[PDB]
Amino acid sequence: MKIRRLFKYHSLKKKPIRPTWNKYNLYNLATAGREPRISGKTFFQQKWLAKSLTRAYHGEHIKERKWARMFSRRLPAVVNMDPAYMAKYNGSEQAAGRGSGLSEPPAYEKTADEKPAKQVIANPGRKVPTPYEQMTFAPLERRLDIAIFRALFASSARQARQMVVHGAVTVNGKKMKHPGYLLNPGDLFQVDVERVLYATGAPKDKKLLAAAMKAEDNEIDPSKPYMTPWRPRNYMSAFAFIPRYLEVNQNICAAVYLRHPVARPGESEVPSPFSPTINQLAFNWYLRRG
Amino acid sequence: LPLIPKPTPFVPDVPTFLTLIGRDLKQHADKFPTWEALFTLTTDQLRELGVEPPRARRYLLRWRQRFREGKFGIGGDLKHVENGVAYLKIHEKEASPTRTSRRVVNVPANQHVEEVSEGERVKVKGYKVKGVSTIVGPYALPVQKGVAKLAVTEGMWEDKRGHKVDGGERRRAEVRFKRGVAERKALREKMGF
Amino acid sequence: DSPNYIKVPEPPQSSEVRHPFVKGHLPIPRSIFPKKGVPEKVQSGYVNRIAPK
Amino acid sequence: VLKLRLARFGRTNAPFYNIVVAHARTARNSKPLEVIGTYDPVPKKDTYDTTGKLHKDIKLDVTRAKYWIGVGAQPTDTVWRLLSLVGILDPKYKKPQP
RNA sequence: AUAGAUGAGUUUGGUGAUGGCUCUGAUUGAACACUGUCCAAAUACUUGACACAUGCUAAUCGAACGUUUAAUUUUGGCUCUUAAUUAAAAGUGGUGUACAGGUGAGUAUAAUAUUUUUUCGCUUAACUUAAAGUGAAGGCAAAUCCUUCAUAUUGCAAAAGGAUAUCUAUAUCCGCUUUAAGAGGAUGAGAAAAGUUUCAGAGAUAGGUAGUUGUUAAGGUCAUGGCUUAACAAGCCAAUAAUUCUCUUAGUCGAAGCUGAAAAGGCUGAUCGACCACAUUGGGAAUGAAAAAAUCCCAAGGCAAAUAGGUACAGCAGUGAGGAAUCUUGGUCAAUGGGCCCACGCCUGAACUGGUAACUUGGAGGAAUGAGACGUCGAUUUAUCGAGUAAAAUUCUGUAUACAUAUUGAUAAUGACAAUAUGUACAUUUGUCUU
Ligand SMILES: [K+]
Ligand SMILES: [K+]
Ligand SMILES: [K+]
Ligand SMILES: [K+]
Ligand SMILES: [Mg+2]
Ligand SMILES: [Mg+2]
Ligand SMILES: [Mg+2]
Ligand SMILES: [Mg+2]
Ligand SMILES: [Mg+2]
Ligand SMILES: [Mg+2]
Ligand SMILES: [Mg+2]
Ligand SMILES: [Mg+2]
Ligand SMILES: [Mg+2]
Ligand SMILES: [Mg+2]
Ligand SMILES: [Mg+2]
Ligand SMILES: [Mg+2]
Ligand SMILES: [Mg+2]
Repeated sequence: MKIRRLFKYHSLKKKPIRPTWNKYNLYNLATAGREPRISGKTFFQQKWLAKSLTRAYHGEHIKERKWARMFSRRLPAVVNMDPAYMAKYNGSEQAAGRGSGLSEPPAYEKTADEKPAKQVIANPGRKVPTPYEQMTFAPLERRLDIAIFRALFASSARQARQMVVHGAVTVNGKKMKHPGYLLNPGDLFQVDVERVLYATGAPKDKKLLAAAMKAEDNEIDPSKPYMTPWRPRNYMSAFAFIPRYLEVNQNICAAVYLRHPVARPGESEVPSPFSPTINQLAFNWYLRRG
Repeated sequence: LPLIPKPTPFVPDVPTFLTLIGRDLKQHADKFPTWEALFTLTTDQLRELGVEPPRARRYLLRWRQRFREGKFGIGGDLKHVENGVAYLKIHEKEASPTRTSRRVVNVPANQHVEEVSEGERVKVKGYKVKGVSTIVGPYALPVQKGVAKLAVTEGMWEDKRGHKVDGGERRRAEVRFKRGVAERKALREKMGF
Repeated sequence: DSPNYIKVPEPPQSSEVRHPFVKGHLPIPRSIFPKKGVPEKVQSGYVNRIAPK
Repeated sequence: VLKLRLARFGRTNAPFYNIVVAHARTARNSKPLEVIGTYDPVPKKDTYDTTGKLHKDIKLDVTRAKYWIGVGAQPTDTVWRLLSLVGILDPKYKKPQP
């Protein structure tokens, strides 16, 4: 039963960015506006616009009520500590001066002096912001059906959900048929090779195959759902990327959920096609759903 | 695993076995084609044949297990039965010059007690001798002085289910009251009018 | 396939999982000894005295 | 009369039991004096064992159960069979060999 | 628990304040309207403690006891009449109906309540260990019923018998009485020291206490205390309501349910556990180790009954009524629990399971490709903008579910009903609100 919300799934007029590799979706992603118009809109009109844009991609197949409580105000992050710094300094120099360290001359004086002041001691890679706003939809990255789509085992989040519901996935060597299963750090999910080749392979064309009847490497086998010899789907390279909280092994179509997505200074691990301005309004919406 | 026990002189066939245990199980005497079918059919097979309600099927499976283990009812240890009738007689031994031990033994209806040998002079359990020349025990009807017969009877081994009198304790005074109303009302129709 | 194939313990204070409050209670087992002193129930010949043969 | 018995919990077609120390004449699921353990009747199977062998998980505080059996507690037939396997009491029933 | 604290519309000619109202968030044992495919779990008269047709929810032991007819077999007399066996049916006695289950009408509280530590006492049933004793009459048809006696460290104070084997009287089984312990307990006002208890709303009332407060003496008590008694003293508590009374409302409580960022938060007092009360209304006692009864006695009105003396579904299902509104007159004692029983076994509307309801929650309810059918439809800058990757079609999957097999819920044995696993097969709705 097709609901009213899925009619214009890849509308070229509305241009919604969906979690799939469809060619109509590639055009909507490439030609997306550099910045949505939020000049004269009110605070509600901005949060609703950001909520509609983001929810068109993140957890598209999950009800609004289920995600409303799946949303978490806890945005995890990490910091990089260089052993070379911690071995030479105990952090006292960071509390010099009046508690915040010594003062450096303003920028309009440094370059004036031909001699640059000695490098200030500090852990390398500091004074760079962390994109917390970009982690609004991190909880969705823990579902089994989503992790399968992020491992490049399926062409869409809905096709990966069918692999689970149809007993084609195996977590920790045990059959798992719940797409809402929340992976734990260390879980190893494995999909059937036959479903991955069809999901990511090219469509089976009879007209072109009809000409190839008789006229390492592989051969032809018309007794398989995908076109032989197996070749990658068209436009699959535009969506080819594996996040760092997964360790995929394509030889067996298996991956390990190493950890949860975290935000690092200057980087986020949640695949989202939206800017911090939109992810900041979506986060503000789900604080009180208004 | 499903070992079948050999029939006994007192329970030679299935119709006799179902007649003893009671619970109106002799109705299904035709479901079991042979003695080996009774002790071989399973719960699911007894259910298809139509052995119901579940109370009768579970009751049958229970007595089926007792027969295997040898936990017969009364008279099951007999050894000289004919057409379902067994005769019990008394055997007297001189335990001392001033005493005498009497035992209820089962012997053929013709041979005398003293004539039978120790091998065939079976001693039935559950039956004793009261005083002299009197056999006491369930279903022991007297035939003559010092003799009693034990015939196969319906429900001889049955675990009789308990029954209520006037509907039990809660509905005792009411069933008797309403019953008393029906009595008086009847007399009026007979002599009143 | 099991996550316990290779044991890599996590460093301390690296997770902040919030366990949910469990509803309900269990009966508190009664105390069998007094809170002070050594009772006569744990002596050498106690059982043989209160449960002779 | 103290008894070591089972309190049926769980859901429809999902039985789960508590081994408890309760007075005989009380409700089955009323709060007992103590909860000595749990008992799951449905046998489970090891995750990565393809041999087909099954097992039953039973948590029991043997030290606390021995004290109640020592003071005169009467375990039910089901709890008796469990206590006989661990090696506290003698079985009440056995498979006839003949 | 360290992330948890937020606003919006609306008074004025206008501005800033004050102060309500409404919306924004979450939820319900909900109801109604428009709708609705399947599955699981959970919940399901919130109102009239209103009235109830019918079947069931507490029975069990013949190894406590004789009666009663039935046949069977034996005596005397010549069908009747003795003494027995056997089977049934009512009973007598033992235990249990002091548990389980149901309801919230009444009930307005600080109390011989309660926590901690120290010190204690009582316990004639049942459970666990052990010891000793288990004789003699009478009454009922008989008895392990009732009455009574002997004996039981001194002297007062107990008991009950039944059943099964062995031999060419002995030994056992199940009980009974007493005693010493363990456990349990609803136990004694236990006591002392230091604490705790958010005690509904409104109104009135200044006295209350008469072993009452203290002393002496005595008794009682494990001990303490007018706990008890005699003789003296006139005290003790309170003064802002101690005490008493009227009206209104209500079962109490818990992270039990809902809710807030939070407050000794607020609200509720369903399902779960604890406690209290009640069993048509009112007035009562006995039995028992203990009232802890849906028991018993009595009165009244309703129904039934009249020469009787039952009944009250707030036990399960069900009916009528009331109401916006809440379901089956199923199966099984297989599992768990309980009563009776030497044992086997019997009973269990407790319980477990099938049914009804979108009431709630959880899950399924389909994925990928789809470009010139050079077709259709609606707007309209009649040539632009849309329906539209939408459809058709193509390639796959086999989800709820159906069927089959196996295992499992259960073992000494017992499966009412169903779960899980595996294999094969199937592509099935839109609805509703707003602008
Ligand atoms: K009761
Ligand atoms: K009430
Ligand atoms: K009812
Ligand atoms: K049962
Ligand atoms: Mg003015
Ligand atoms: Mg009600
Ligand atoms: Mg209540
Ligand atoms: Mg005697
Ligand atoms: Mg103190
Ligand atoms: Mg006094
Ligand atoms: Mg009330
Ligand atoms: Mg009534
Ligand atoms: Mg009506
Ligand atoms: Mg039982
Ligand atoms: Mg028994
Ligand atoms: Mg299936
Ligand atoms: Mg049974």
